[PDB]
Amino acid sequence: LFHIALLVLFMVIIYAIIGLELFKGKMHKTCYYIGTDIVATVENEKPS
Amino acid sequence: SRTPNKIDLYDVRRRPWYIQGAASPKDMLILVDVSGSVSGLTLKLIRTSV
Amino acid sequence: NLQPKPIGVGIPTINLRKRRPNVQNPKSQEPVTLDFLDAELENDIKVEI
Amino acid sequence: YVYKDGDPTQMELRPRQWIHNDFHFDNVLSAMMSLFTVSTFEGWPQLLY
Amino acid sequence: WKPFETIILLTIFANCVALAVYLPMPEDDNNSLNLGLEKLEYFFLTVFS
Amino acid sequence: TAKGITDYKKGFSFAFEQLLNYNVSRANCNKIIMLFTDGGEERAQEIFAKYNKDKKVRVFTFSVGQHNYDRGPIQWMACENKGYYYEIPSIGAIRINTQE
Ligand SMILES: [Ca+2]
Repeated sequence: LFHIALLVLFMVIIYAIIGLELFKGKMHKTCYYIGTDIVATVENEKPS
Repeated sequence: SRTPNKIDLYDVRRRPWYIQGAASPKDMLILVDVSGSVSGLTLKLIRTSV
Repeated sequence: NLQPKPIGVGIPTINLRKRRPNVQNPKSQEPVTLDFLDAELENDIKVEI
Repeated sequence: YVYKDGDPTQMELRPRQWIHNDFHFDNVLSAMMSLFTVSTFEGWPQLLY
Repeated sequence: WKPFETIILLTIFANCVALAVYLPMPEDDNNSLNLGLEKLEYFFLTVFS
Repeated sequence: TAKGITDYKKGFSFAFEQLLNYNVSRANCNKIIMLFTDGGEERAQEIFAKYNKDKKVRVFTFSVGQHNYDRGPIQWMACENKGYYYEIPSIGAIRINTQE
């Protein structure tokens, strides 16, 4: 399985780097109630 | 309750007039467990009960 | 000297950064317990009285 | 009352309701749909709990 | 010969049954039974040493 | 801040001593001690024998939060002392058990 290990390892690395550049630091803004430091979200929703 | 957006959380039992005639005055002493196991959700609850 | 406003304790500190705008916290329930030696200027000849 | 972020000071009012789980074991056609989903490994821990 | 291979085996089995009855308590608490287990740990050790 | 072990013996010795000051100004009426805790493995039978052999003091034990610690000893303490037992798992449960 050595030859497949190499492949999978290099796949993750490549995608990891592409991911890096592509969306590095683009996920730091969320909706907030005005003035407060609380996150605004519906019921069964995850902060996004 | 819901016709404005402020909602009353008034309980008769809680009231001071109700309490003085409920019972006799008292020397209490709140004893709290602060061992490691309490830390967590439970520790949070105790500070609000006392 | 006694007044309708509740008797206050401490310097009031509320954090504006952590009050979400529409939830309605409790207002007050304390009794208005002003003392005679706090409604008037204290003497030693008034603590006797 | 419900408490946002478990804050004994920040609560909203909600009506009470008797709810039924979407996947149950009431009859044999229900328990079975439940088992198919537990067999696809999708959401089986919820059912388990 | 025959049972020293088995005595030691059951010893390595009882220690397993012991690592598992243990109860992890937070912030450093501890039930009186975990203490009993630590005490038994020394025996287990001297048998493997 | 919570850390360390749990000794239900130094907690009720300190409580009884506090209850017996009699130098200070006091209510001198109902004498009661209430403990907030989650689970207890020790009933502390010895402290209650002497400090309150005749049951002058009343003990109320509160078990709080969602947890697996044993509640039998705490219930026993409450029963022994003519107090009561109250659970509190939740914030909405605080308001009717701390007045009850
Ligand atoms: Ca404990």
